[PDB]
Amino acid sequence: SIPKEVKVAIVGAGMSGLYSAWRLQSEANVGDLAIFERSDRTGGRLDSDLIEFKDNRAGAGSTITVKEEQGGMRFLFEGMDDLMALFLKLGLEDQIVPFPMNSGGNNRLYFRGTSFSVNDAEQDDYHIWSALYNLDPSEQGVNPKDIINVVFNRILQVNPQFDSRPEVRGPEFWQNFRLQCQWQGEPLYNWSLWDLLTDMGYSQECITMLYRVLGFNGTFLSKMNAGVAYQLLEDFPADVEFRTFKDGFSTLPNALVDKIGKDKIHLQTSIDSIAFDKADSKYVLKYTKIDQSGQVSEGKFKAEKVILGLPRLALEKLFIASDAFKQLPKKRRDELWDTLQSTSNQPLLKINLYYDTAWWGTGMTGRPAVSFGPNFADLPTGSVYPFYALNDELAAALMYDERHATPNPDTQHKLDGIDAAKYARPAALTIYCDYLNINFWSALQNKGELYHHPHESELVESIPSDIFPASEAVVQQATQFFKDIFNTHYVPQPTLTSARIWEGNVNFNVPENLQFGFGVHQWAIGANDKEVIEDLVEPLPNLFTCGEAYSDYQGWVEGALRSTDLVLQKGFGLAPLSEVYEQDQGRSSSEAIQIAYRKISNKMIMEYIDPNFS
Amino acid sequence: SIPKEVKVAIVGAGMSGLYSAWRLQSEANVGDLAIFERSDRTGGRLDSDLIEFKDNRAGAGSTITVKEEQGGMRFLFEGMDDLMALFLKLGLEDQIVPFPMNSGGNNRLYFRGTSFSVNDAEQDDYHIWSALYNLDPSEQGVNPKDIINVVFNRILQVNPQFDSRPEVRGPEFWQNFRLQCQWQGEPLYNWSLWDLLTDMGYSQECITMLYRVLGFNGTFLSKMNAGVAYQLLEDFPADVEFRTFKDGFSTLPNALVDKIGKDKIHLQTSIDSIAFDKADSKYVLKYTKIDQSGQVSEGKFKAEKVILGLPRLALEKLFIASDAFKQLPKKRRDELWDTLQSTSNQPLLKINLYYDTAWWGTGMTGRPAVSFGPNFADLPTGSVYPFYALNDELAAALMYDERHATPNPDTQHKLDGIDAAKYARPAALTIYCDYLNINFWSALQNKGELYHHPHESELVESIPSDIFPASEAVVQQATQFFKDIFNTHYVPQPTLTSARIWEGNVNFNVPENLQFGFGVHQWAIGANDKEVIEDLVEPLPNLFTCGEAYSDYQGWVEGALRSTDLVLQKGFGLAPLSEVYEQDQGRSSSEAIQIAYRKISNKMIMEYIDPNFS
Ligand SMILES: Cc1cc2nc3c(=O)[nH]c(=O)nc-3n(C[C@H](O)[C@H](O)[C@H](O)COP(=O)(O)OP(=O)(O)OC[C@H]3O[C@@H](n4cnc5c(N)ncnc54)[C@H](O)[C@@H]3O)c2cc1C
Ligand SMILES: Cc1cc2nc3c(=O)[nH]c(=O)nc-3n(C[C@H](O)[C@H](O)[C@H](O)COP(=O)(O)OP(=O)(O)OC[C@H]3O[C@@H](n4cnc5c(N)ncnc54)[C@H](O)[C@@H]3O)c2cc1C
Repeated sequence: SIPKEVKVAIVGAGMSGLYSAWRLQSEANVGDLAIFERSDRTGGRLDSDLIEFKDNRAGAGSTITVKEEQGGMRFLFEGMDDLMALFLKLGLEDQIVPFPMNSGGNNRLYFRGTSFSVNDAEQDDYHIWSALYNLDPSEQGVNPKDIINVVFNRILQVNPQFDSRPEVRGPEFWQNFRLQCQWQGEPLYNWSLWDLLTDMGYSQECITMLYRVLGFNGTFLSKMNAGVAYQLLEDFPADVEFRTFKDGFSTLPNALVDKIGKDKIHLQTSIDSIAFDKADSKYVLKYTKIDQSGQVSEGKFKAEKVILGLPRLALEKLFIASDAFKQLPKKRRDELWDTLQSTSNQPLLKINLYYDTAWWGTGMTGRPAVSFGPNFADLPTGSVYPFYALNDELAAALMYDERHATPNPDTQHKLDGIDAAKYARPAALTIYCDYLNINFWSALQNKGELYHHPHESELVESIPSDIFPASEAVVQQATQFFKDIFNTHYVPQPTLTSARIWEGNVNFNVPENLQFGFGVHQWAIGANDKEVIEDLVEPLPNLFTCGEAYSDYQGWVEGALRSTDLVLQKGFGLAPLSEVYEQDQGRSSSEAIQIAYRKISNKMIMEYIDPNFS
Repeated sequence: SIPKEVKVAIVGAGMSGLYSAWRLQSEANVGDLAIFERSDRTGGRLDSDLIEFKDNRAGAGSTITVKEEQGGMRFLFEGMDDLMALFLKLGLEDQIVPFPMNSGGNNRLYFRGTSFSVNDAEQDDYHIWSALYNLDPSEQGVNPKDIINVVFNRILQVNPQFDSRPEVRGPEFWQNFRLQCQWQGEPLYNWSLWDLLTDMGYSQECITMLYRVLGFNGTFLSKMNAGVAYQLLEDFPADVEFRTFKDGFSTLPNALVDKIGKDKIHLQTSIDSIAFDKADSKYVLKYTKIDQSGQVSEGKFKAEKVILGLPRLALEKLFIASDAFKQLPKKRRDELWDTLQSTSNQPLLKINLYYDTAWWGTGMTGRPAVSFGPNFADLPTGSVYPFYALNDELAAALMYDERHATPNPDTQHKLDGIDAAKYARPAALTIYCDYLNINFWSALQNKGELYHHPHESELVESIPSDIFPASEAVVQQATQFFKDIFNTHYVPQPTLTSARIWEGNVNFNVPENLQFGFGVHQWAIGANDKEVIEDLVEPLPNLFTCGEAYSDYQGWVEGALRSTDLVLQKGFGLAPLSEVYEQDQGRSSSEAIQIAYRKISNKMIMEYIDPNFS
C-alpha cells in the first residue's frame, strides 16, 4: 500500500536511504516518511550471503555456514567516525571480527606468465620485478607499492602550505590534498595519475607494473583524477587492521531495517519521475510498482521533502524524466546536469566460487598455505580473496593474530592446528576486479549456459534469492586462472557460484534482479568537489541528494553516511552523527569502538586460544 | 536564412548527410532539401588540413604544403564499391595517390621498454617476441599478426556451412561471418575477441602482445563482439595497397558541397528536437542557430521527410528531447532506445605534430630511414604515422614502388635521391590511438597551457580554423615517446600542432569547436545487426536514420554510404550507387577505378621516374 502523501519521501533503500530514515525517526521525530526501492531487496551495494552447507564429512543433519560478500566486505576503526558511531548506537560492535589481509608472505602473485609468492618477490632485493618488467634503474630494487608511497611523500614535500600532520588522515585531509596540492603548478585534481607518474619520469613498464600489482587499475587508466586516486591508494597500508561483521556487511542495513519497520519500506517500487505541485507546495512522485504476482501498477503520490539516496546514473535517469528538472531555466538545468558529470563511474564485479573444502592449503597444493588477503595477478582475475566457513575458534585465533603477541610453543601449536583446520571445511574464493578487467567477464557471464553443480540440492540447503549463478564459461576460465595463480594442477569444480557485475545499465531488456549501478565512483579530472558537494545537497527547494557517488569518502560506506549527514543538517538541523555521538558519550566513536573491540577480542582469545593471555 | 518548410530535412553535414542531398538532387530531382549542421564546418569525421609553410631553406615568398588528416586518411579500390563509384562520378580519380604502409622493414616497434625495427623483429625466428613476452610454446616463433590470421582460418574451418569463397570479402561476407559462424556452439557476435582467444588456449601474455602490436586495442578490450573485431583486423593484409587523395580525404566532401550548393547548407545550426504535426502530416524541427556575431537564435521549421545522418550519441540526444519519440508507446520507445545501444562507441584521437624538416631519416638518426606506415608501440602513442610535404616527384616514386617492377641501377639511383629528399622538406607525425590509450592524452590535452612555437606567424602562413593546438604537456610527452620509438636523442620542438579527440561529449560547458562524436563504432556483444540495420532505416514514418555508426562497414566511409543507400532505397526508390554505376557504365566501379588509376600511375611514372617503363 503506497501512501497518498508523506512528509519525507526517501528514494533508494541503500545505506543512505536507510540511514536517512533511521536518523529522521530517531532524532527528528519524523514518523511520516517512506522508503521506495526499485529492487526486491534492501542494502544496495552492501550484499552479504549466508550459505548453509550440508555437513557431509564422515563423522557428522548438522550445518556449516559460509559468509560471502557480493558488495562491500570491510571497514576500519579509524577514519570512519559516522560508521563507528552507527555501529555502537545499533549495538553491532559484538559481531565485529578480523578481516585479515595477508598470509605472512604466502599470498600469491601472478605476473607475465609467472606464479610466485609475496615472500618470493622480496628475495634478492625485489629482483623478480626487475626480471619481469623492463624497469629504469631508479625503479628497480624497491617494493612496487613503496613507489606509490614515495611519490605521495614527494607530493607532500613540494606542498608545504599543505598541513600534512593529522595522524588520522580523514576525508577533510584527502579533500584538501586533491584540491590544494599541485605538481608543476597544476593542482592534483587536474592531473590523472597516469599523466602524473609519466611526467615524474616513470617508465610505462613501471606504471603498468604498478596498476597490475595493485589489482585495481581504474586509479591509473580511468577518468578519475590523481588526487582522489591517492585517497584510495593510501587506504591500504601494510599495517592495516581491517574488520568486518561475522554475518557480513548486510548485518548493518538489516539492523537499520529492524529499527525502521518493514511497513515504511516499499520494495519493487521504482521512482520514475518527479514534479512539483506549485498549488500545495508539494513534490509529486511517479512510480512503477511490481506486485508479488508480477502485476505491474503505475501511480503517483506527494511529498513535502524528497531525499534522493541515489548514485550518478540513477540521478541522471530521474533528472531526464522529471518535470521538476525540466521546468528549470536552461542555464541552471544545464549546470545541474554538468555537475552530475563530475564523478566518474567505476565498474566493479565480484564472482564468488564456493567449494566443499578449500584446495589452496598446503595439504592440497604441496606449497606454502594461502590464508587471507588479496592474491594479485595481471590476469583478468585482478584480485582473489579467500573466505572460510564461520568458526568461532578461527575468529579468536585471528583476533589473537592481530595482536603483537608472541605465542609460546603450546599456544603456537594450537594456532597451527586452527590455521590448518579451516581448509577441511567449506570455503570460497572471490574474484574481485575493476575497470580494465570488467569486459572480460561480462561477455563471459552473458554467453552460453549458466553453471550448476549436479546435486546442488543435496549439498546446499536453500540458495538465497540475490544469488545469480556464474556462467559455465566464467567457471571454466576462473578455474584455469586459479591453477595459474595458486601454481597447482588441482582446482575442483565449485559447489555453488554467484556473479555480480556492478556496472550501470541503460537497457530496458534487463530483468529487475540483474540491474545494478556502478560499483563505486571517484571524482573526475577537473572536478572541484568542494563546490560540487555543496551544490548537490539541496539542488531544488526541499529535494535532496546524497550517497556515496558524490561524497567525501568515495568507495566506502562512510562516504554515503557523511553525504547523507549534509542533507540531515541542511534540511533538518541534525548535526553529524559522529559529533552527536561524542556529545552523548563524552568520547569519540573511534575511541569507543577500539575499547569495546579490545574487550570482545580479549575474551575471545582467553576463551579459545590462551587462557593466560596478556 | 532558415526556410519555413522543406521536402527533405537532412541533419548532419557529414558524409551521409552530404551524400544524401547529392543523390537526391541528382537522381530524384529533389531540389527542396536543406542540410543542418551544428558545427562550423562540413565533413564530420573527414577533416583534412593543408598547411602552407614558408619555404625557408637557403635557396628559395615561395610555399610548401603539408597535407594532414584529423580524421579519415585512406581507402581501398576493392570492397568499397559505393566510394569508388562516388569518386568516379565526381571526377576525383585523378587526385588519387598512394598511401604506403611500410618502409621495407625499417618501421619502428617499441614494446616493454625496447626499441627495434620490423626487420629486427623477424630475426632468429621472431625471437624478440619470445624474449619480450612470456609466451606458450605454440605462441613462439611466429609473426604475431599471423596468430590473428591463423585463428581466422580456424574459425572458417569449423564453419563449413559458411561459404568463405568470394575473393573480394565485402560487407555481406563480414556480416555473415559474424552472424553465422560459431565457436564452441556460440555464434561470433556473442563472443568477445578477448574471451575467444582465451577459450582457444592463448596466454594472457600472448593476448596482450596481440592488442599492443596491432596498435589498436578496442578490438580486444572493448564491448565490440569478436565477429566485427575480425572484420577490422582482416582489413590490413600485408599486401595492402591503400590510397588517399593528394589534398586529403576532405577533397570528397568539399566536392559534394560544390555540387549541392552552400545555400542549402546551414552551418552552426543544431537540431535540438523533433515533433510531428498530425494536422498537416509534417515533422517539426526545433533548432538553435549561432550567427557570425555569436548571436544565438532559436526557431522551428517543418519537413515532409527527415534524414538523420547521425551516429549513436547524437541520435540518443535527439531521441531523449523529441516529442516524436516520446509520444511513442512505451514498448516501442524502449525497444528503439535499446536498438540504439547495439553499436559500441569507439573513441579515437589524432595528434598531429608538424616539423620544418623530418628528423626520422637516416641523416638525422644514423639508423635505417623510417618512411611510411604505422610505427607501433605499447606506449600511449599506440601508432605513429609520418606525413610529408606534397611533392609530385615523391608521389610518382611511390606509384612506381607499388608496382612489382624491379628498377635498373639508374632508376634505383633516382628513387634513392627521391626517398632521401623528403626529409629535407616540412613533414609531420600523427599520433593515432584508440580505446585504452585515450584517457592518457585527454587529461594531458586539457591540462595547463596550450603549445605555441614562437614566431609561428613567421613560418606558417595561415592556420586553418579546424586546428586546435596540442597542450604543452601533450607535446612534452609525445616528444619523449618519439625518442623512445625512433631510438634517437634528437627530437626537436614542433612548428605547429593539432589535437583532435574523437570522444563523445555530454557536457554543456564545451565550446562548439571542441564537441566531437565518437571516432568510430562497432557492433556490440549480442547485436544481431541484420535486424538492427533494417530497424533503423525508417524508425518512424518518413523519418530516416543512416551513417557509419549502425552500418555494414563500420570504421569506414563506405559504411556511411551503404547505410545511406538503404534510406535512399526505402524512402525514395534509388538503387545502390554501385549498382547504378554499373548499369550506366557497363562495368563495376572497382574495375573502372583500377583502370583509371593505372593510367594516371603509368603517366606519373613515365613523367618523373623511368621514361622507358613497362
Ligand atoms: C564491490 C564493492 C565492494 C565494496 N566494498 C566496500 C568495503 O569493503 N567497505 C566499504 O565501506 N564500502 C564498500 N563498498 C561501498 C559501499 O557498498 C557503498 O559505498 C554504499 O553501500 C553505497 O550506498 P548508497 O546509499 O550511496 O548507494 P546504493 O547502495 O547504490 O543504494 C542506492 C539504492 O537506490 C536504489 N534505486 C536506484 N534508482 C532507484 C529508483 N529510481 N527508485 C528506487 N530505488 C532506486 C538501488 O536499487 C539501490 O538500492 C563497496 C562497493 C562495491 C560495489
Ligand atoms: C580518426 C578516424 C580515422 C578514420 N579513418 C578512416 C579511413 O582511413 N578511411 C575511411 O574510410 N574512414 C575512416 N574514418 C571513418 C569516417 O570518418 C566515417 O566513417 C565517416 O566520415 C562518418 O560519416 P557520418 O556521416 O556517418 O558521420 P559524421 O562524419 O560523424 O557526421 C555527423 C555530422 O552530424 C553533425 N551533427 C551531430 N548532431 C547534430 C545535430 N543535432 N544537428 C546538426 N548536426 C549535427 C556532426 O557535427 C557531424 O558533422 C575514420 C574516422 C576517424 C574518427
